[PDB]
Amino acid sequence: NHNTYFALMGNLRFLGLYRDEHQDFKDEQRRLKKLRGKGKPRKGEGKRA
Amino acid sequence: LHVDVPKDVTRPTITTSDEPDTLYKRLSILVKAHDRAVLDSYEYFAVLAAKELGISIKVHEPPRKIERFTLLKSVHIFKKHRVQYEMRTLYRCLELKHLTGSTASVYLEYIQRNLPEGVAMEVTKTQIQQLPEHIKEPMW
Amino acid sequence: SFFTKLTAEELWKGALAETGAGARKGKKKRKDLNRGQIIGEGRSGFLWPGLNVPLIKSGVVQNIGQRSKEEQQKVEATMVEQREEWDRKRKIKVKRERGWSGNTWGGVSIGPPDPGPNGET
Amino acid sequence: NVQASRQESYTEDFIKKQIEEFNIGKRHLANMMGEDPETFAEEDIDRAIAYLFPSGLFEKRARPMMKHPEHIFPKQRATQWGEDGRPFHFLFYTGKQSYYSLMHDVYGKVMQLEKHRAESRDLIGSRWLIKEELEEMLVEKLSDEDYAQFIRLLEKLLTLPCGPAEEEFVQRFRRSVTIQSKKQLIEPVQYDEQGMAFSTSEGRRKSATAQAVVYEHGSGKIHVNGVDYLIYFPITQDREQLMFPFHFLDRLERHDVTCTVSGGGRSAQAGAIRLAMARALCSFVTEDEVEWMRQAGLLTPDPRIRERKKPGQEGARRKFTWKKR
Amino acid sequence: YYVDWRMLRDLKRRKMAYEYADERLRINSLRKNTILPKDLQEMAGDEIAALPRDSCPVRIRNRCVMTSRPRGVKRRWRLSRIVFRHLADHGLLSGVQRAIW
Amino acid sequence: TVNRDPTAAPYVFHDDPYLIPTSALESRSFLLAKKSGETAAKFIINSYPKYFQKDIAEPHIPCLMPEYFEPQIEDVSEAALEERIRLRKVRASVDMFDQLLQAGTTVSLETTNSLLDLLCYYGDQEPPADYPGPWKAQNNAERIFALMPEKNARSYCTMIRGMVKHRAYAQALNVYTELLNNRLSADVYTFNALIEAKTFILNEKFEEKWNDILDLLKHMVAQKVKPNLQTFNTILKGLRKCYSLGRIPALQILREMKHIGIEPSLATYHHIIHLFYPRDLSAIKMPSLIIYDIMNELEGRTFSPQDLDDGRFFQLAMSVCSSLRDLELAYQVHRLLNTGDNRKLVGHDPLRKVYYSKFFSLICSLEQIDVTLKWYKDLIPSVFLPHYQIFIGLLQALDVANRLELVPQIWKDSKEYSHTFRDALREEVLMLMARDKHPPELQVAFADCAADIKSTYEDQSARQPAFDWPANPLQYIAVLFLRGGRSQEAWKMLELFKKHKKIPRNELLEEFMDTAKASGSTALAIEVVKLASAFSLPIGESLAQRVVMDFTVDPEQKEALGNLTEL
Amino acid sequence: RPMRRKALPPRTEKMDTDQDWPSVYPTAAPFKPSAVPLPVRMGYPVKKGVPMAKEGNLELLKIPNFLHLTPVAIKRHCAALKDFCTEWPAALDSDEKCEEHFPVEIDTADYVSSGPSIRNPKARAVTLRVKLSSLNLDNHAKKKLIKLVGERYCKATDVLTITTDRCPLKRQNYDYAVYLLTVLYHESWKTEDWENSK
Amino acid sequence: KNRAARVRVAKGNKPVSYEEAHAPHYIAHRKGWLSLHTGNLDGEDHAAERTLEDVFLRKFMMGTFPGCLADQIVLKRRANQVDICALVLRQLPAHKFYFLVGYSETLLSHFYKCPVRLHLQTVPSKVVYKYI
RNA sequence: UUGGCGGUACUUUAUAUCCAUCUAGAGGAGCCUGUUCUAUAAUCGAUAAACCCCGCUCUACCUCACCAUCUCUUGCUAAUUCAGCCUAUAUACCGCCAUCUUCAGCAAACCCUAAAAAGGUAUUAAAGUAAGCAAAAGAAUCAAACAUAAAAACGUUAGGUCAAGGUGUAGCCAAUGAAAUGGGAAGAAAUGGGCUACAUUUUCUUAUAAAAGAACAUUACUAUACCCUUUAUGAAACUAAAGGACUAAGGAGGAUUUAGU
Ligand SMILES: [K+]
Ligand SMILES: [Mg+2]
Ligand SMILES: [Mg+2]
Ligand SMILES: [Mg+2]
Ligand SMILES: [Mg+2]
Ligand SMILES: [Mg+2]
Ligand SMILES: [Mg+2]
Ligand SMILES: [Mg+2]
Ligand SMILES: [Mg+2]
Ligand SMILES: [Mg+2]
Ligand SMILES: [Mg+2]
Ligand SMILES: [Mg+2]
Ligand SMILES: [Mg+2]
Ligand SMILES: [Mg+2]
Ligand SMILES: [Mg+2]
Repeated sequence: NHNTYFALMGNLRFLGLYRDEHQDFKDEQRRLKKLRGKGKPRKGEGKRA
Repeated sequence: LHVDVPKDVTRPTITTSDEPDTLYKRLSILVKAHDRAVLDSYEYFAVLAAKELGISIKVHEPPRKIERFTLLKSVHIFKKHRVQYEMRTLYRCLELKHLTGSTASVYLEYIQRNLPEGVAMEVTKTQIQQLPEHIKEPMW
Repeated sequence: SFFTKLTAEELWKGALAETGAGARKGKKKRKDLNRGQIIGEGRSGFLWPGLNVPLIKSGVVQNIGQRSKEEQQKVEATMVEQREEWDRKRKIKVKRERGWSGNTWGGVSIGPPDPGPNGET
Repeated sequence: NVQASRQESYTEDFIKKQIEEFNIGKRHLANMMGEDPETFAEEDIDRAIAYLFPSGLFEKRARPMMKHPEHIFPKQRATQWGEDGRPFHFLFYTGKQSYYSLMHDVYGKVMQLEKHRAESRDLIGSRWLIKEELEEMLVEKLSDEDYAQFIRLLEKLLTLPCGPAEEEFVQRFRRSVTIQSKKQLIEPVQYDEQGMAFSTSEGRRKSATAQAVVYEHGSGKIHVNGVDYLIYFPITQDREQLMFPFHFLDRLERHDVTCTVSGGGRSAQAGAIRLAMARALCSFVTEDEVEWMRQAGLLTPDPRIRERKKPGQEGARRKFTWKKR
Repeated sequence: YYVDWRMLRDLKRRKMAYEYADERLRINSLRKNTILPKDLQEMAGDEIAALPRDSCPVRIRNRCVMTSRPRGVKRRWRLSRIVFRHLADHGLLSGVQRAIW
Repeated sequence: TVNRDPTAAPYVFHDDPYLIPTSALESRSFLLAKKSGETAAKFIINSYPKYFQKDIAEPHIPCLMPEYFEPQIEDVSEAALEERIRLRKVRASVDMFDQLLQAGTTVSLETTNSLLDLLCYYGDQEPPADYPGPWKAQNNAERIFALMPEKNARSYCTMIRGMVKHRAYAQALNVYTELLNNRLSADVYTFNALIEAKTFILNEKFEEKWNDILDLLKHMVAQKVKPNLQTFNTILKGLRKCYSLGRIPALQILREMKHIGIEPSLATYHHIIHLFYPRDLSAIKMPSLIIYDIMNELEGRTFSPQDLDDGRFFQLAMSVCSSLRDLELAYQVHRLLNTGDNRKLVGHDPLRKVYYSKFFSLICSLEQIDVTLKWYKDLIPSVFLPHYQIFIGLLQALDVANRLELVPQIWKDSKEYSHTFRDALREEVLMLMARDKHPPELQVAFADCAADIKSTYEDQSARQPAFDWPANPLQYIAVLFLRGGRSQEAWKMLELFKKHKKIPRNELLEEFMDTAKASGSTALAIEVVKLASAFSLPIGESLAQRVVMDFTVDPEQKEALGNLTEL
Repeated sequence: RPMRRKALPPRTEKMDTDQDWPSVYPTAAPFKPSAVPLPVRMGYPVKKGVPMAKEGNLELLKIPNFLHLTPVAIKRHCAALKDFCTEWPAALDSDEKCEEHFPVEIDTADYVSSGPSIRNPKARAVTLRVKLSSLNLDNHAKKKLIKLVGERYCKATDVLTITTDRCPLKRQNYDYAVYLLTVLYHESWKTEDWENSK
Repeated sequence: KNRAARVRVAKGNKPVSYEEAHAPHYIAHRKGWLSLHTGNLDGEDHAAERTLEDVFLRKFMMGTFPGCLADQIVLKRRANQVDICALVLRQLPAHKFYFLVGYSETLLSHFYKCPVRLHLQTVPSKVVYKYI
């Protein structure tokens, strides 16, 4: 059950009882990307109207 | 403990029933493992335990089995280059004889509870009983 | 999926691309993301006795708890300050004196020689 | 720019503590296995360690060991000087104090023999110790030129008149040459209920295995798997292969053979029987004959067996076609 | 989250074939014989066709449980050759060694 | 077959040197962080149950499944109320019971009693739990009791017990009067609460109070209700207040316990001991001998948990042995603890360490040193990690046996139990070692011990700038260095008397001078004079004259020595 | 300022050489270098190096040790376990003697593996083996019994083998094999009119 | 060239452990197996399920003890019991380890429905087999 | 003054090795299959040695990534202006490999020189020394050897793989994402590999590779094509197997080339 593992481990990361090196890595690439102005657009407001 | 020792250790209650006991003519214990040395130590532990309980035991080594399969070494193309893997199974058979049902349960419990990690057992009990009362007398 | 996730050591090795065909024959900088993380600290702000808070406080055996939304936002901002401060420390450097010119090695002190065989400093 | 740690040098104080810990280890291992500490030996230790820490690793250097420190550690890594720093041996600064201390003794012996002044083959079937063995005696690394020079000096000692002291000395550097007896191991001669003499031997050719039972007295009746040999072996070449052992020793029609061959094909089963008959027939022939059989190929097992197929090629040696370029 | 959308579709195919197993067994039995009238057999041939296509058990594909690779999988472990080799080459599979002979 | 490992910590603690509890605080803290981690897991399991629902275990394991405590029956029916009562929710069940009454739907008397049981037992308060109480005159329990149309014996009985549990003694007795007027019959449990009530209430006259409690017993026979063990245990626990007058009554109870057929438990003796061996006993001249008779009666018997004060017995029995200073009795008590599985009733964390502390302290005082050291290796650390006073008792025993050669070893043991920086212990170790002279080998060994105890003071001083070297340790450490081939170190320690401004003692000063004469170093002899001048000790002048005769003083030394003599 | 905890000395130092070792390792546990008073070394050694020491040795931890099972423990254990065992009847001193009084052989198999589930499909199968000589069979019955059973009968050994695995449980398959024997025996004695046409 | 599980040569300054030093072909020769179960023995079932549990149990232990693992863990299954043997650095306070053991044991016992025990051997620092 | 460079020869050393020698093949026919081309509304990658039954130990639906049509817009997860992407770059990489290659080298710490651009050997010895990685040894093929596997460093080919998975940078977010249905066609074409046949050392039958009785050139040998029946799996035969007839070509293959001690 891939949903149980991903959901359970995600919840544990938010409770401070598990550390996901991969997620922390991705969280910082998003933070840096948003500062550079390359972040995800909002839904319905994409480049094409 | 040098001076501090239990006085009257409590022992489990073993109550003799009125039901007759099973009679195993033979009891074959086939242990399997990837490691021969573990089988040697387990064989030593099991043969010593049998001799200490009065059980008659004999041991032989069934021929080992090796299962091999081939895989593709590269992630993409390069068909001719392969990697091969194998799993080795080794066997030690403990053939016990003339066991009552009480002796076979206590012995099997003791040796099964001490079965090392990576070892699988295959007990093959052979019970002997009288003929069915109906079969004893032909009835038309 | 939880099973496609790799460790930090493997993630930085790929991203940095130090060992590669281009690198050897002809900038990304590594960072440690566990530097400021204290075991038992999560975004939800739960408080775990014996892990991230005192197990006993004023003689009272603590129980599980969670920080309020205001308190957690402070803790989040404080860590952000420490990270920025740590980054500022990384930027800060002690400049050494130049020699006969600013881009030349002549005249530059490189310290004393190393100790000798029997602790001869 | 060095992080690799220095090769460890062992002080005499260090090895001394390693021998006290080992001696306390033996008393504990003896107490565990319920044996007497006084008589507990190196053999008992190795057996106990194998039971208590079963390892099935194929390489035995990688298995658990509780050996005496003298074994696991190199014999002589001890300090070669004292507290004051003065070396212990007058040849220390040569760098090979043990090699040159030995070459000093043998050169002084040679001089006394030459100044002071029969067959020299006091020892036969012996060889000079190999460099690896010499290095073990000295406990120091030697070069090929150092070994070659050492032997020449020892040879010169033998050439000269040698008292019993010299002969004992050169003996230390002579190792008995291994004695591999290329002589067949004759089987016993059992007796049947009828009282007739018979010998048995096994044989293996390819995957076939045979167990022959030659009888000392017979009319030449060979029965394979309870069948006759003309019926069992309808091919002439298989029967000729059974004829080779007896025909060679001119013993046709003088023995009664009972064979049991399982496995392999027709030719592999005849070959397996031939060896089984040749090995059983040894008990009823003279030693000079047994040597004639051994030298005619009748007593050697054939080691040729099918080679495995290799991945990425059509066969054991056959390769896939090299696509036309 | 499953590995990809292809593994998700297969997972649904596996859960709908389990639901309709008894039904497809009982109905298909009426067709795999010569003892019942051909009129009934032709009609049972249509009841089975009307069931949803994802109930059909021949639309299940064995994919690596960790990478969702459709081919190259070993059925005893449910892993692809690439994933199996990574666990095996690191001593993480109990009893699997390289084959030297 | 197996016995306790004397060189290992209790099995709960992790078998690793880094993770073994050094002190008693780390023992409890390690068993409070483990329980906290278990509670953190049970919180997650019970809060995200969808992730812990796949069951792959055959046979099925019920105790490894997520728990559900919130009612899942939505409809408002007597059945739904029964669920809440089963789940033990107090406020929710009251709401649905009132709602059932509002509709008027029938509610079974048995179901109405299960509601009162929950409310009476928890006293109208939600059950205690952990996640992220007197009886109230106006409460749901009493209100629901009145609303009940039909009452039965159980209903009244439940109220009497809940009231007594939540300290409503006066009301509970009134409720019982109603039960008698209705002609209903109470059960054993209700009679036990009533006896517990009369005792807790303070009656002016004991004779009246005792005759009252007996009247409850007399009504227990009129109603054909037979007493249980708890009934007698409750009466004896009440009697512990009147030590003087409860002795004859207490014995009569135990005789009646056997005649009825109730078997006295460990708790029953725990109460007689309290009543016969008062802790605050002024009359220690002629103590009672009952403890000897009790232990003879219980010799070899095995006991099981049958009351809530069984654990208390062993800790109380060992204490009584220390008061009487009878070590033979302590062996009987410990011998009883070892029969069967009596070890399980020693007590909890507070009473487990008191029993063994009292036992081991008694051993060292009244036992041969050889036997005392056998007990020491067995009990410590496996049974209990002792507090520092235990080591002071052990060191004193070694001194009384003239076996001070072992004092260095006891010091090494103490460091593992977090006594490395204990001032009282360090002062005792050095004191005994340096109290008298010893052969050269023993003095050298003591000197090494003195050096180790010095490092503790030195390392401690490094941490704390406001550090004080106590005067007596300085004297003991300096003397030991002189006596044990460490004279050079002792001369350096002479300067520490001035750094910390500690007054050197007359004995120590003259000892330094004696060593100087053997060495023949006038310089070292004058160094002692310098320190004597600093503190203006009168003997310093005499010591300076002694140096003049002991050694030949050079003219330069004469001027230097004369200056110090003037100073 | 921060204080790093200091590990205690290993408890092997306090262990006497005449200790009660069974108490040290009562049950199966992993190798603990701090509890095993042995200078054991394991690991392929580097050139001019000795095998690695026990402390921090993953190879020793990977071994299924038998420290809990020592000749002293095994003998002390079996002494307690003797009360459980029952005595085999002395009269049945031979295999032939057993066949006389107990002709029926019932084979049952157990399987022990590692995992969360104790279930194995192969444990249901049962096998009954009886010799026709042991059964009271007339000349007619024995011929009828041998024809009905087909290949279950072995002429060389004269043993009838009934293998029953169709039922889910072992108690059902066992009761079925006994049932199959009863019907075959009783049917063999019955004589049908069509049998006269053989 | 083969790149599988080979810690390649640096310049003599890389500290590799015993397990890392040995390439795959030394398995069953110089180094053993990190997991020992009966699921790959001949005529045994549930290899796929035992292997999946191992993959998870290794990722769980790394995250639960982040930076505190000196070497790979060893998993030992006997009957339905699971035993995790991990070499852990002495970085965290002692009481914190008692928390993570109680937590990681209870959590994995309610997740796989087996009795799970954690065995921790504390090292002062990573043990270096050789410098490569 | 070092290095490079040769289309350099001679002399050794070995190589199923250039040639020579040996055996069975390929190149011709029929088929199976990969590729290119042509071509389709209709994937992608590999594509000198080191691609071409290659990723696939495998495509009727599914697989699937492609094409057409219709449909969904917080759209797997506890949370997230987020989910998702087989979208571009293998010339950003990890991972896992090919190639030289079972070739013999790569890298670091010291010491020495009337200065070092570099070098550092002499054995009856003249400045080199002492540790690593590879080779070797050891282990595996359950005696022993041999053999076979395995092993084979640093580099070379920006070699292969963003489509195993992960991932840097850039791009899509009512669409480059998700889902359903139906399709993804063929060849007077070239080419790689395999299969079968061309027969008499053969064909058919019984046995069994023993022996025996028949057949033996126009269809005798000879179709794993097409076509026609039946059975197997499936929901679906478009697939596979077994018979049936039908039978065409093929008569041992030009230069040239592959493997084997
Ligand atoms: K690459
Ligand atoms: Mg400038
Ligand atoms: Mg071939
Ligand atoms: Mg399929
Ligand atoms: Mg398709
Ligand atoms: Mg489709
Ligand atoms: Mg797409
Ligand atoms: Mg590339
Ligand atoms: Mg490309
Ligand atoms: Mg070998
Ligand atoms: Mg090699
Ligand atoms: Mg490229
Ligand atoms: Mg799309
Ligand atoms: Mg033939
Ligand atoms: Mg069909």
